[PDB]
Amino acid sequence: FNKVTKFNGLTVLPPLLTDEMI
Amino acid sequence: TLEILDITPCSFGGVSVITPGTNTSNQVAVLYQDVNCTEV
Ligand SMILES: *[C@@H]1O[C@H](CO)[C@@H](O)[C@H](O)[C@H]1NC(C)=O
Ligand SMILES: *[C@@H]1O[C@H](CO)[C@@H](O)[C@H](O)[C@H]1NC(C)=O
Repeated sequence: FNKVTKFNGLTVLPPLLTDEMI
Repeated sequence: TLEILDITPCSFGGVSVITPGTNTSNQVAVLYQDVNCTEV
């Protein structure tokens, strides 16, 4: 989780399963 | 007065409507996606 890393109608939906679930 | 102002979108987010099937209820929760509960 260190390695890998709101304007025009473009959204970002929350992933249904948060990491502490995964 | 020189000073640093941000900007920001307004809110947006889509309204979603939860429902248990109309088989059961006419009651529906609503989900305003990614806002802070004021602007409702
Ligand atoms: C939904 O209602 C119908 C009758 O309109 C009933 O036959 C059915 O069992 C109900 N569904 C569930 C999952 O209870
Ligand atoms: C929501 O708004 C309240 C008051 O403006 C603030 O205290 C809180 O941090 C905000 N939370 C989010 C997630 O925007």
